[PDB]
Amino acid sequence: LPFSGFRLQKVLRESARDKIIFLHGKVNEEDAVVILEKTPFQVEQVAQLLTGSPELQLQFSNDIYSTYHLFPPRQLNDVKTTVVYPATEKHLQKYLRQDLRLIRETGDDYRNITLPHLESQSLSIQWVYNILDKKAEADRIVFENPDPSDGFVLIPDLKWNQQQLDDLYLIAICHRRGIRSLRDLTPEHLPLLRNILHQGQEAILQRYRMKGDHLRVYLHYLPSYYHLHVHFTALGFEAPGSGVERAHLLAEVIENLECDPRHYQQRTLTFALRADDPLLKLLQEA
Amino acid sequence: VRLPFSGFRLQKVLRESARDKIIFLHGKVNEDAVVILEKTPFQVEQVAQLLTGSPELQLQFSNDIYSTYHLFPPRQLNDVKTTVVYPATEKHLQKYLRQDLRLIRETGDDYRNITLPHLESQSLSIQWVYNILDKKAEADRIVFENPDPSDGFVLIPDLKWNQQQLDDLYLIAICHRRGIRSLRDLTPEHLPLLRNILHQGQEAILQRYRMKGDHLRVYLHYLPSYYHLHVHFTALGFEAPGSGVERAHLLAEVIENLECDPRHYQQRTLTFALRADDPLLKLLQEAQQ
Ligand SMILES: Nc1nc(N)c2c(OCC3CCN(Cc4ccccc4F)CC3)cccc2n1
Repeated sequence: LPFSGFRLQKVLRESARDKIIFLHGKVNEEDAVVILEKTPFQVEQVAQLLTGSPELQLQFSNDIYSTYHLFPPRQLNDVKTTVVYPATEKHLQKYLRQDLRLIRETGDDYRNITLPHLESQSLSIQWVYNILDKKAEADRIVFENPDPSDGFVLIPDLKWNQQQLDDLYLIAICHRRGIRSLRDLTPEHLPLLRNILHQGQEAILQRYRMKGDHLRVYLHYLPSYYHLHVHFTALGFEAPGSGVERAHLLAEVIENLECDPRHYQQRTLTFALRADDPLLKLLQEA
Repeated sequence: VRLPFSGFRLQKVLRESARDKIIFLHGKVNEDAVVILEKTPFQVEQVAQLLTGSPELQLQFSNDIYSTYHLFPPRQLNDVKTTVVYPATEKHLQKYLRQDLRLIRETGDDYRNITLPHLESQSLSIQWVYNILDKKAEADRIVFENPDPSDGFVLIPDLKWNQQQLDDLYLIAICHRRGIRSLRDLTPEHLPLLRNILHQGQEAILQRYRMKGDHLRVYLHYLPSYYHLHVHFTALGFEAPGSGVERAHLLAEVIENLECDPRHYQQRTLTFALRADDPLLKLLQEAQQ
């Protein structure tokens, strides 16, 4: 660990459905957030285990049904662990359990209300520029188009432990700066968006043997961070923000802009916002 | 100590969720066993004390203030809930099976040339829908009705929603008008029907279950499970199957699509997933190569 002596302060969030926990702890006594998530199963190793001597412990039995506790060997026990240190107050609110509300943001709303709210915020995306500038994660890059205007870096997302294809998850981060979200897209960006889609899919084919009809390829709105990026996920993975209230398919985004240059300037977008988000109030009053 | 069979040989992964950390395995033994494995929730006290005391971490990568690891915790954190069905009837295998899907981008032309003729090659009875609409069956289940034959609908709960909690709220709106198979048939003629579903459907859920519209995901499926126009009202906190961008279409945006673009659902390419063994997939692929 990059610190010593974690002291619990608050379980920020806890999900039995996702088997994931978000903890705020004090260290070096400085705030840190530790995220722990049980990992996906490896089917061949589990099968191999079931045909041997697995450590089982019968909970109950009812004729054809029986429920056990299983304690696999060390290799099958991997827990996905993410540390954010030093953590800011942003991070402590961000990962907290809150209730979401749906909101329909018109094209006027965006430029008059949402954009000025975003522009009033001082956001950190140094991790994004570290990837682009080859300061971090240089040799994790699966593909890069180095053109400053229409180029991008395709790289595994932090969520993905990379140990199985079932939850395959890569992000494409564009080299061009100042494109914050889906709202900023015009026909100017068609060649970049097309590069991401078609070059992103070929790289994933060549690297992972995953065909394009196996990929759900989308952007988030609202995004979690404001530097345009596209998510490449296995269709069988119920991936983060893949619901219709957040995910916008790249193929569709390209075609929307081809039919109507002002699409993402003019059209109402629908998305979820946290109850304690000041943006939610500002949109509700306008 | 031991399982009730020998030689567990994997036949098929019936189901897997990477998000839920669950796998349903079909194995031959010795003769059909289903082993269902689910990783368990975290116990906070065990994590908290592990993290103060000599944890076995291994770095995946770091960047700035972020770092990810592989943690191999001690025994108490490693419990995997393991359910065995043995023997497994075909009914078991079929209820745990979801075939893997493939994406297809159907053009307006593909729908006319390929998908619609395939649909008309099949006979699928929707009589159960008409029996609800005509009040011969499930009249006691209807929560709201606009009885108008052109612009009206029926609001009925999902059959898996017991109405014991608002968390998994799920109702369905079925229109009185017949002949609207799917999204592909929608025109500005149906806008009064569609605004009634959205606005009256939301108002009736507010009044009955005390849930506001900004708590509701209101959407159509394409492809639909049955070809008589219907809409899903779910709680936002309920990420129910079918609400993925690749199947779901928000009713609000469908209304507005047709408001500024009359022939959208006849002209535009729609994206959906088909089961790998679905003969409609084959046709569409062959017609696109
Ligand atoms: N390749 C790669 N990919 C990433 N996504 C990286 C990274 O991401 C930071 C976080 C920022 C927040 N989220 C999503 C999120 C999850 C829970 C709660 C709120 C959220 F916004 C996305 C991941 C941070 C640092 C390095 C990263 N490297």
